[PDB]
Amino acid sequence: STESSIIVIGAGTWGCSTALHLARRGYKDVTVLDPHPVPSPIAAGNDINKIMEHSELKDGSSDPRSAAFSTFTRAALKAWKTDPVFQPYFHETGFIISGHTPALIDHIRKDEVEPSETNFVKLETAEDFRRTMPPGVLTGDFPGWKGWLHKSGAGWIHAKKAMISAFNEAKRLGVRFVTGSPEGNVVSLVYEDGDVVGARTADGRVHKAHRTILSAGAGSDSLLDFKKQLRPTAWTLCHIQMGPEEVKQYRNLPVLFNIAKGFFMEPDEDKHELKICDEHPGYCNFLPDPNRPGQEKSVPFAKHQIPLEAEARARDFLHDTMPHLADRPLSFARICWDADTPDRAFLIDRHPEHPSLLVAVGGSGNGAMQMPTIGGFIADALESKLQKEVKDIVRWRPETAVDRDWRATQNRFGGPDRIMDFQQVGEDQWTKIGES
Amino acid sequence: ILSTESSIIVIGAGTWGCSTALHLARRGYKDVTVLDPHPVPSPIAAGNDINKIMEHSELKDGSSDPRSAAFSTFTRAALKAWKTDPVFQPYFHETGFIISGHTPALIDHIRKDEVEPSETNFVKLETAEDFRRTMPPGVLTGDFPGWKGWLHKSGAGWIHAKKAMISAFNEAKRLGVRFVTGSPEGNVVSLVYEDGDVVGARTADGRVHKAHRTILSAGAGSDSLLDFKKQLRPTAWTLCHIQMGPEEVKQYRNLPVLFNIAKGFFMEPDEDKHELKICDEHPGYCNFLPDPNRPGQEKSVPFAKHQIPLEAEARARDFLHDTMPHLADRPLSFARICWDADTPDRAFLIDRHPEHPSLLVAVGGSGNGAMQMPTIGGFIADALESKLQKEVKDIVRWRPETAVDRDWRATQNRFGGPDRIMDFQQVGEDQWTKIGES
Ligand SMILES: Cc1cc2nc3c(=O)[nH]c(=O)nc-3n(C[C@H](O)[C@H](O)[C@H](O)COP(=O)(O)OP(=O)(O)OC[C@H]3O[C@@H](n4cnc5c(N)ncnc54)[C@H](O)[C@@H]3O)c2cc1C
Ligand SMILES: Cc1cc2nc3c(=O)[nH]c(=O)nc-3n(C[C@H](O)[C@H](O)[C@H](O)COP(=O)(O)OP(=O)(O)OC[C@H]3O[C@@H](n4cnc5c(N)ncnc54)[C@H](O)[C@@H]3O)c2cc1C
Repeated sequence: STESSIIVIGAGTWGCSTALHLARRGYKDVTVLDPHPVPSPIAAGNDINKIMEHSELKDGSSDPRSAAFSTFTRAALKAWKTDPVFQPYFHETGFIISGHTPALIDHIRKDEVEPSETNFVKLETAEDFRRTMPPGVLTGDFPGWKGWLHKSGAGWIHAKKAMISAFNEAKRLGVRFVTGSPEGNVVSLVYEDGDVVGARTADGRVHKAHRTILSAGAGSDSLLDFKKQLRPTAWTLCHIQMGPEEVKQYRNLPVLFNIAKGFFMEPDEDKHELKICDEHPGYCNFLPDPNRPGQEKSVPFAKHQIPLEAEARARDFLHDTMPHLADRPLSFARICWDADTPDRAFLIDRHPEHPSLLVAVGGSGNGAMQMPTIGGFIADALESKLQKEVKDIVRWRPETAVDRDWRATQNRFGGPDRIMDFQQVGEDQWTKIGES
Repeated sequence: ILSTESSIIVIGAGTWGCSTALHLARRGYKDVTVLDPHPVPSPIAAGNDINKIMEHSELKDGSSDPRSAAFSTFTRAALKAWKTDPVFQPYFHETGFIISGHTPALIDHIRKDEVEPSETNFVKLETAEDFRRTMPPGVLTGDFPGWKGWLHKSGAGWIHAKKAMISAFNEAKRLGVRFVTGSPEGNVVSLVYEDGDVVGARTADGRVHKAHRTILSAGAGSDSLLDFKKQLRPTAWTLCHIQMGPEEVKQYRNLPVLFNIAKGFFMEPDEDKHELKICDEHPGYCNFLPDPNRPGQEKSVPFAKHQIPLEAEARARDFLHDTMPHLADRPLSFARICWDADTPDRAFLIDRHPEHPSLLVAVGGSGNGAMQMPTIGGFIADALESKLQKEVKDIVRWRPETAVDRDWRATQNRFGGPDRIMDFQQVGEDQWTKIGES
């Protein structure tokens, strides 16, 4: 009931959304635990921008997984446009998806464009690309590039400020946040008679609840045996600081994304920094799995640098698109952790062996744009009224992860077109921003 | 009569006056005085500009006339000196020069007048992409609609005309030339005559400055100190600056001059203030007032202003829309009008006066005088010494017969804007830029 005690582990993208939605449904006793103050330095959703896109599928070209995803993004788009908690942070500037070989371009055509009801604008030449943004922004030769522009129902979101907005509103509606170490740093789930009855934090305190929701992003994989359903995987981002005049052209830009090179989004309003992500299948940090002798398990760590090879990939993206920026010094960089499920659908379900536990994990590279509404679906799952087509897709499904190949590229491209391992990156082979 | 012990007065401490003072000093003239109403660099000198275009072209045989052959002689000498003379060399940037137009007629005029006669090997620019690739990414962003052009890669570029003039002034001073600059003390109001010859100059303070020879090199202002018999038309063009930001400016380096003969040109941002200069091209403004000595006739009279007509700003922004549209709406940081004087054939006028042999005139820059800075004082000193070389001397001679019944509104091979000579007297008081006004 709305009087039952609930604990949410993780005050990131999905945890803050969940807290807000539970408060909105009249839940009176909700406590959220995080080792860090919002926004957490290790939250994937702690980012000056993320991509938001919604596409409806053609009737004749639907499958269950993509139909479920469309249901998530349909709700998200409506909320980004109408919910005052989120509306200020959605910039509906459009979204370009592109590649630079015939194989990549065909893949996009077949998987993204043809199944979709969206009316795309086709971009055939370098001039087509450059004309999508104001003069002086795109200056590159886009060698071999073709792609498609989705003009509306897409853009970017200020994920960090949207998360803070949700946090603030959830507090206003009476949600208690314990965010800080050691008091919010959960070190174990607490079991009694085969069920989860709450969480233990690093201060020794045991927090008891009628329901416990595990929404701690990539860090969740350390708190529960997910039976290989989660792969903690990292991607890489860097910023360039734009100057006070030049930055004024760089406004209201569609997202530009080449699925095997990277993407950038327009400079932020606060620091005037332009973010580039270099696209690749991801880094893992493969260490011995303590519970599975002879096996490996990807284990997150935090770092505000990126591998030199990642910087180089970013500068190659800039060469193609904005070569006037390709030699600019980085003002900031970091690695950023999410977790992939085996099919890269979300994992939102009550645990079959521990029914008081709900897991809400597996953003799989697509969780941030869900922020406004994901907590509603998670609350639905808590209340056993998650609609069936979504439910069946995001169910607990360890049978799909038996003998998982951690080095599967899972429909990502770029760089060496394989999963990379941070254990193979030399200590001296990182960016050194702010070091000298 | 003439020797290096002889007193010389130079009227006008501008582009040509400072060059002349330097050359006289180098040649060992010991008693040289230069007069100007203003301290160097004068605010009304056409040479007082953060950049000007320098270009030299060798002509094919058959494709020159004596006038263009003379001009080539001037610019050949100038180029060699811009690349070598320690006083001038630091201020020449050999970045190249693009000449272009945006109609078939304009493009054909350039082909036949500039390209075909020239020994230069040009790079042809056919497309917008061709143009944009002449400069670093982020600089040229426009569509260049209808443009075609030719790029001249070497033997051309831009000069820091203001700093080069200051350099020449400093070195003339160091070598012992005396500069009287300021008003009234250096503001010459008349030449002084005795026995039908010129014996010096009278300044606004009533003082008479006497010398054995007098050189009149006062630019457009020369026209009010001597009866040039209509050989000079004082004519003004327009420039404005945009202030570039500290990051964006770093791409705008080592740029060839871009010039559309019916729209304008720009040159790269200056090192000190990061200001990007645009000139809108047109046949010129005159300021037509009654000729005090020719009843019923008009005479163009210069005045100074650090604004430009709003119509000129608009033409400059039109040029930017075609080429660098990301800049086309930027506020101006500075603008002014800038005066030169055209002769009837836009060759220079450098000669002893046939009725007053102690007077040498060195005038008529005709839109092409600034690039001559390093060497023009040598030619002027040659004329003073009656040894101006044969390749130029008859082209730049005193020639009032060419100016009889001169049509002041002839466009004299310029294009752009309304394609006619414009009149400041028809520009409304409220129709100027208002930079720096509350
Ligand atoms: C580089 C990069 C680019 C991306 N681009 C996009 C995109 O453009 N669009 C998009 O939709 N998605 C994007 N994603 C994916 C998106 O960021 C994630 O799917 C989403 O943010 C995950 O949300 P989350 O709440 O599960 O995890 P997070 O937002 O990471 O939140 C997890 C929280 O759990 C906390 N936590 C950790 N350990 C514990 C503990 N022991 N106890 C309590 N709390 C704990 C952390 O401090 C953190 O606050 C991207 C991800 C990355 C890395
Ligand atoms: C906007 C514009 C752009 C141009 N672009 C180019 C270019 O790209 N390349 C190029 O080669 N040329 C160019 N020119 C032409 C060039 O500037 C002139 O031909 C040259 O500067 C003329 O030099 P000058 O010494 O005759 O006159 P100025 O440099 O004007 O000097 C005349 C001097 O005489 C002084 N004076 C005036 N009245 C008196 C008086 N009563 N007594 C004493 N002194 C007096 C003034 O104070 C001034 O210092 C341009 C001109 C303008 C207006």
